[PDB]
Amino acid sequence: GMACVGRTTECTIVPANHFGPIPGVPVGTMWRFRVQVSESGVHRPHVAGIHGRSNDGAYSLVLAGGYEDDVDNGNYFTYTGSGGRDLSGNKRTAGQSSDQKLTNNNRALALNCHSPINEKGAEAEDWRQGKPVRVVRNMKGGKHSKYAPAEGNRYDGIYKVVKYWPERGKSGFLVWRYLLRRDDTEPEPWTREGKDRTRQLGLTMQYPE
DNA sequence: CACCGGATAGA
DNA sequence: CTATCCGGTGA
Repeated sequence: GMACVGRTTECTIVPANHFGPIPGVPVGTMWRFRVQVSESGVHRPHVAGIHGRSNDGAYSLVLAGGYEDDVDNGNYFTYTGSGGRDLSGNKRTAGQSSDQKLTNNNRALALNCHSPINEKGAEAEDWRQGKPVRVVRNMKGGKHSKYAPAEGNRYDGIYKVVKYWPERGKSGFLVWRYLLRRDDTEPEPWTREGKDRTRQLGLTMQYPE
């Protein structure tokens, strides 16, 4: 029975709208379930792929399979916006049935790219100067990405939005697409250096209390 | 494999 | 107060 559980605690360490790493939660951290990832402060939303405010930016996101148009390339990846979906019947997921829009989190994520928001898409010159995004990789990502962890969720660090643009997805409907490049001072956790570090810090899968 | 709570933002 | 939702089940 994790399908309906809520949080026990919460991150206060830093606020809901903190951009960047949660201090002393290092790259390689593991959580069995999404609720634990919320409690860490690394990705507050329970279910949603993106955490963001549409007038400020996106703080984090999760690569979980979920969306056929995501492409995961490790040190970079193309992420899909949310929405364009009929969730009637109190559903949480479905295949695309309408065009996505530059609103809400899709818009939030756009704001992270170092370039004025633009309805047709934009790219950053100094991408590194755009706002940071904490990236979490989940195991359901592994049907198609070889970077996804075997089990649960993993903090892989800060990436940044190099570019964003709209185009039709596999479904035929418009999707918002986001190129993210890693900008983190610490090794990727699927790397030997990262695996040593994970071990060297005693990181282990965090299961529910 | 139909559909539940809960966490958040935005109105 | 209401809409959204890359989860996670019991079966």
